Amino acid sequence: KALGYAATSVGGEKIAESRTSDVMSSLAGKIAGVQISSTSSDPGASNSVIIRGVSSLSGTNQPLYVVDGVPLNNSTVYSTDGLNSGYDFGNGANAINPDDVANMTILKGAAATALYGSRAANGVVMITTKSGRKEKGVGIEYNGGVQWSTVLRLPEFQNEFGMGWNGNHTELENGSWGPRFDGSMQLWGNVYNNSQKLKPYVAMPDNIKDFFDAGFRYSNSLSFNGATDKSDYYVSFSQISDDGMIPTDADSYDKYTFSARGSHKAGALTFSSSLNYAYQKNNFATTGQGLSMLNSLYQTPRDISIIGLEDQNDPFNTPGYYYTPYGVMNPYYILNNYLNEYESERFYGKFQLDYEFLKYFKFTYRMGLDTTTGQSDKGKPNLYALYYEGTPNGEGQGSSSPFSGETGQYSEQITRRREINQDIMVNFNMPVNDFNINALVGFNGNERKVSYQYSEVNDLTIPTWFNLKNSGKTPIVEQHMELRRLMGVFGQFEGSWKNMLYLTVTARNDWSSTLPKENRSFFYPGITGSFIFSELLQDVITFGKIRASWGKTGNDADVYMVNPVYAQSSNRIPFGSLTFPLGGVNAYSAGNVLGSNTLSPEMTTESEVGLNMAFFKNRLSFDVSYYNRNTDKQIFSLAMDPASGYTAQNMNLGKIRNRGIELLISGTPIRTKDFSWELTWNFTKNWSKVISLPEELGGITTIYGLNGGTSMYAITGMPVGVFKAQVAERDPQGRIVVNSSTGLPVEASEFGICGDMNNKYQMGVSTNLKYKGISLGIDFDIRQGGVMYSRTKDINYFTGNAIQTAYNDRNPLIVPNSVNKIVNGENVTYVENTTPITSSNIYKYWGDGGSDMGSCFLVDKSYVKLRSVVLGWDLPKRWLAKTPFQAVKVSAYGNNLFVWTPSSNTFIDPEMTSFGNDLEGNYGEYTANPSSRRFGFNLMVKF
Amino acid sequence: TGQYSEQITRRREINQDIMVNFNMPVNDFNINALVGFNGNERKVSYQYSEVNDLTIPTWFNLKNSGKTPIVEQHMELRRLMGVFGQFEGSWKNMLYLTV
Amino acid sequence: CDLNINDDPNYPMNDQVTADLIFPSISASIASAVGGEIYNYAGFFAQYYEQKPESNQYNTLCEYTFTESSQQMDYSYRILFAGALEDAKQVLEKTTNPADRFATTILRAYAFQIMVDNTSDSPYSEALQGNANATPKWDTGETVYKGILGEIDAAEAALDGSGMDVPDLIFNKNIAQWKGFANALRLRMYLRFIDANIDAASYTEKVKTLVQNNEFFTGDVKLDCFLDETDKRNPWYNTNAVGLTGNHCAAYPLVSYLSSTGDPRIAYGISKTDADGKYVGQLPGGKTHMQSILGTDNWKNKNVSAIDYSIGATKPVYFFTQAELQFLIAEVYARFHNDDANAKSAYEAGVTADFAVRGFAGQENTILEGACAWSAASTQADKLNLIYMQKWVSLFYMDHMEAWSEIRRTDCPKLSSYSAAQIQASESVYTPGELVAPWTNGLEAGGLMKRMTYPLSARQQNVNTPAGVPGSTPVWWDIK
Amino acid sequence: GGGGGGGGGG
Amino acid sequence: DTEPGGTAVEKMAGDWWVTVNAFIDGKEVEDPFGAGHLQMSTYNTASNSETEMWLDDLGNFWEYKLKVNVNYAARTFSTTGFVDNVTYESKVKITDGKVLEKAATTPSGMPADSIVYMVQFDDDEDGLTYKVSGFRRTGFPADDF
Ligand SMILES: [Mg+2]
Ligand code: NA
Ligand code: NA
Ligand code: NA
Repeated sequence: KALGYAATSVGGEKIAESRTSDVMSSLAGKIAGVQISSTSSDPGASNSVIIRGVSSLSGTNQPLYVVDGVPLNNSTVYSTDGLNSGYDFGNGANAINPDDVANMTILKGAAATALYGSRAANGVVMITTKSGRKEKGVGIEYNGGVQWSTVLRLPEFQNEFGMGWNGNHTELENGSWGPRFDGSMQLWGNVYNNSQKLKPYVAMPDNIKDFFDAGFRYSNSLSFNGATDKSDYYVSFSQISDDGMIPTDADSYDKYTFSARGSHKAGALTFSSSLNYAYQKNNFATTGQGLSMLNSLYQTPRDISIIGLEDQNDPFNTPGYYYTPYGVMNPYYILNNYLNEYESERFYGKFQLDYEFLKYFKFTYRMGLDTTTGQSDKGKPNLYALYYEGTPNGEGQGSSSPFSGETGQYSEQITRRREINQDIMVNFNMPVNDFNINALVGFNGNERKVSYQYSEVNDLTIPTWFNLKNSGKTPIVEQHMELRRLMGVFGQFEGSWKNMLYLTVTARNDWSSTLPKENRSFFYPGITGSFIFSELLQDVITFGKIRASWGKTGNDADVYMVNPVYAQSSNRIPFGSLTFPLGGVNAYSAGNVLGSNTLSPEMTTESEVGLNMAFFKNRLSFDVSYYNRNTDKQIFSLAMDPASGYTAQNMNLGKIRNRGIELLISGTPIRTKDFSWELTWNFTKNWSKVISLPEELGGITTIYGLNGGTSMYAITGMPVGVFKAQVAERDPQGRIVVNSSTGLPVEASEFGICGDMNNKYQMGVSTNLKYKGISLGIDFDIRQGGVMYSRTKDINYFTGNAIQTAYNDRNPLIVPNSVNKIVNGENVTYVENTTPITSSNIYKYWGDGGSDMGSCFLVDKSYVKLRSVVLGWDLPKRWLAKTPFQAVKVSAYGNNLFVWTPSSNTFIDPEMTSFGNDLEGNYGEYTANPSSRRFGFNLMVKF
Repeated sequence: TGQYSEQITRRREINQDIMVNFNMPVNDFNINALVGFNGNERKVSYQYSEVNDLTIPTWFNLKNSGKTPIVEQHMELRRLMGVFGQFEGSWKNMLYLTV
Repeated sequence: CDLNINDDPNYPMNDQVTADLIFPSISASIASAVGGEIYNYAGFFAQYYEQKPESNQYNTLCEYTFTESSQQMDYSYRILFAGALEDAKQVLEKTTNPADRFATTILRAYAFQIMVDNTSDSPYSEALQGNANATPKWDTGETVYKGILGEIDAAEAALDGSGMDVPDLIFNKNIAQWKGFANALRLRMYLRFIDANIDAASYTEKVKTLVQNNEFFTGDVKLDCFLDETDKRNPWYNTNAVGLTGNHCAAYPLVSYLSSTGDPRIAYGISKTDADGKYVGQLPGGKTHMQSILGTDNWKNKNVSAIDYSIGATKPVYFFTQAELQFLIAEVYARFHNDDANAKSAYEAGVTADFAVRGFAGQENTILEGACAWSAASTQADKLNLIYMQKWVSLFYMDHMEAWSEIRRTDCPKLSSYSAAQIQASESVYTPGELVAPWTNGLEAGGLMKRMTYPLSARQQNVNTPAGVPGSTPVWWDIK
Repeated sequence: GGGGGGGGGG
Repeated sequence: DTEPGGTAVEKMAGDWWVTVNAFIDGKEVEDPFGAGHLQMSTYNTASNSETEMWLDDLGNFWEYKLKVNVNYAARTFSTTGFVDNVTYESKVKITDGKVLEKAATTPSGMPADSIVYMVQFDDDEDGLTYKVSGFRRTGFPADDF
């Protein structure tokens, strides 16, 4: 391979063997320098693919997917408020049908990108779809599968105390800070009709594990295939329907695809065309801190039965009389009476005209279209009008009821995306002597557009009905559109010498819409070398290859980042907004992000060198790459002192750097005609470092964070993703300071840097057995390093449910290194502490994070996982023969089967987020639904 | 006093035919039969939003107005299933009878 | 593939956006803060309300356990400075009309005056510059007051007679009302110079001159403007009654004073207790202690009178209640004019005005004859204590950010020398009406709150931001 | 510029 | 299974509902001072030793608070002589003190942990030795006084 940077090719068979709805999730831990995480285990969700770390401080770091080989739309659809209404609906590449994948090839370097443009800076996932035959006999391949999912990891709970606060008993608590379990009959919950439920005060450990069912999902695939000496035709249809382990149909994903791809050669001239249609309907059991389903589930005392709260003829479960009023509702109700739906119709495809002429030349024209409509319909009942008066939840809770002012809301949004891409190329390929010159010169044109229409309606008249006319109060209406365009010209020169020295030289030049008129043009060259020794007695070294490449790759800004705009006047206030018009007056404000027509194109320089060797007839094999990736002058909306009149300014950041080692090992310790055993060990170690952010705006900028709480940044001397949290004060050396009177730790002056987001190293191992027609595959995914915010740990600490909180058998205690600080004027003196945290105040010692305080809730990102297990029995051809089958392969598999995590983490599967599949998702998990354990069957029938 | 409005319509029909055909000559006759099943689903929907009395007199945009906006929403969905059959008779390419 | 398309099409062309389109924003943005979260915390510092037993949220405020990083006023520093004051600056380089510049400049002076009374330092002379100074020096308080009081003075002098061409959701283009606002701003600021003992000669005669001309505003200076729908409500009601659940309950000082004076306004904003039907404040910072001392089922929400949000959905944002304007005038009479009969008039004038606004017109007597009559005030310092304690009631549920400044200047209500736990023990040592230092107090130096933190977003971005100081550092005009 | 959580009841 | 943890002396700390008798003339005298059930606390020291614990009457009897010595394995605690009182400058002497697991019974009728210790005060002008003995607070209000 003349390629002089790292890359990896995966066969369609390995992609679809894992039988995932999705093309990338099965490659989760199997490819070095390609970090593949799923945002959650909700059906239909996004998937994250970052290669050689985050280069783009905000907020685009997926690789350019490229199907045939047309750029594919990879946009993502998730909630702009992960704190209160969190939901994730899809990734662009979730549409591609894994049974139509023939070869994936993940380009990783940013040095030879002229063919695939600027978006390649983040890697390219070159996909190439199946085609023609001939083959015995008629062309049909049928795949139909069936899988279940099961909850994988719930937080480790405690079963020593029950419902209560301050340590005392309580009938209505949303938490477990009560007396020790007696077994003694006690009351709980509200009083209805002068009666009340009375039950043994005993723990129930399974009471959450029991809430969940087993998600089910059925899959059906069909393909039709054939060919001649001048043509080929593939026609395919995939179908999926998923109903996850959360109860009800609230966790739904339906996927349908239909694709027709065909080629024909007469000439000289070849013409082919791919056309595809993709449907999906999602329903997301929303997460958040409000009346959502999970946050309502964790806030459950350890003695309360959750599967008993479902029946709604037991008046104690109807919204009015549910056992707790503390910002929480019956989960079964939230899933049954709320709406969060997403539907999508997509059309994308390509046309390609290849015409060979004059012995050595080839003309190729390629146009791609990818256009989408999607429609969200979220809504929630008028909880107030239906349940406030009368119920103790209710009038009885005054200003503080869960139903105020939950007066009902319904919105609807229709989103339209369209991008057309044009490639016009003329290749050249002649051999002279032992040399071989191939050159390629082309033109690329690209236009991308997105727009959406939104209407929302509040305070619903008929409480249940979700319709843009069931309201007496003014509707809210929003409308947006974006348009970018890019033209470019590129040449790629391939040198060669007798199949031994390959040299490549690419150069591209783009003119982008998103950069200031006066500075639209940026040029980036690239040089690649490849040296096979090997070609220089021993049948011991199958293959050897040494690689080097130095290249650049520019980028442009996001849209509309040059001119200052005036917006319609609105002000953000905590948990609200005060938006114009009022009253009868409309008004505009000066936009809070200063624009800049002094910008210059972004530039990524890479230096990469690698080595590849194979031994003993491809029975021991290893590939190693080292990379040094810089990314300078990235356009970013850098933070700024608001007193300047603006809240941020668009300017050119400094270098974001990723260096690291990408290494793959693979050997076949056994081989016969009847049994093979392969091993594989891949290892990735990356070093991420923000090198500088413009000095004059201070040093740092926020990437995501709570107001006065744990927030992740991008600081000048540090990695991408340095957290800060409230750490506890400590004296001149020791020495937790606590309050003289409560006993509780004492916040320090500043927050404290508490880790970055990055795994220190990631690696994966894999084994593959074959015995006659039997296959067995196992894969493990190892990541260690880094850290993430976890509201899962946060709410199980606040609630007193998490195992860690039975710390001192919940007897009064003195923080074991505590010290009071004695300040008089400016005299500072430290004294052994003598004040305990009392029983009544144990709840607060944990509620705020223990002696760690806030920072307690940055969880050790690290995990080890049993990624997948795939057993496959290829029936032997003699078996069938009296049947119309050309092949049968029964298959049984499991995914995300088991997670291991380091002691301090007994809360989550770290592979979670409530903030999307890119950079900001690294901030953490905001009570995302639990991850799940998937397993099932799949039958293949070739005709 | 100015007005701007915008409507996005969405239509979608699915038709399904499942047939079987029979074509056998006997002596000089010819018998062609056809038995089948039809399935049809037709749906339409729109989201309309209008805005009156424009603040910046020229710019057309749902955020450009100091007065309440208007909002309309709609959807119809019909479905149909039928079973059918067509008989085609023939005599030495001279008589052609159909039922 | 045309490329000249980078003009954002979700926003109007910039040449089409003029003053009358920008100007309404200032009023509202300024009111997003002074009436919103600023008011919210200031209501604790001046001890009107406390944190409800059965909920957390404002724990760190009531208990003075917050740090600079708790960003307790970051949202508001962003609004006053990146909306309000830029939109001010935009209006000022867009209109040549004096009477609009006067209206803009006053509202400009108001923001600064709010920033100052919170962080006693504030960007000013270098702020509101673009990329040309992203890191402005934080001018000193005295500098800033002197500057804005000299912006108002300079803008007034340029009036010529034309009216306003601008949407005025505050005074509906009534110039004469704006000059009242401005003269009452002068009255407010002059009085602080005096009691900070700075240039106090001039500002005493300047105030003597101000009240003599009585050229103030009528009515209240408000944004009457909010509907009870969405995105349109009173900032405080939006935040604390829709976004959150009910976190507020009444404080021990406000409920004592009102219940000791027989005041009928105790029923405006406060509710009787869900349990015994009596009015019950909570001791500052006392949420957790009361829960340890009494039972757990004995200090729930139902044992302390909650704050009533009923009245707040459309309740306006006040910048200068008339009741306060009378309560400043009476003070200037009783201590810089020696004119007990005018001070009595203004003092009665205030209480009269407040009793109107709360829907209790015609009950002004109940306190103007009993307990709080002006005759019972023997000492020409007792009189002050009657003016001052009633400006404090005047501002309950009207302009809390002010009440806290007026507590700091006049130092009335007096701080009670008894501790929270002492008062809870033997309630008879409590002179009703006095502020109680918080029970859980995170100020090393104890005492009451005296200033907000600097804004964390200025910390991170502006290297010239003064370094932090405890909550207990006083503000440049608080000198006791 | 950030985002607010809320505490719970108890 | 995750071990929650604990202070070095955890099993002997807690809140308690105790009654104070007195040995007067060789015969024990049930509650002389007419005290009723009082609340008191025992909790670990800042040094987190498994050899000393604090003993705190919370001001409901004599107003005392001193570090006792602690034999964790035996569940006993005792002073060596009179030790500095920290509440108000006095001296106290704790003797034959024990913490007996689930040996007691609550007002509701459930088991709980008995505590028993003998105590003397350097300014008890009667020179009396008192017998404090109670049980660990449940948290149920019915088990309160
Ligand atoms: Mg602005
Ligand atoms: Na489900
Ligand atoms: Na334990
Ligand atoms: Na003062």
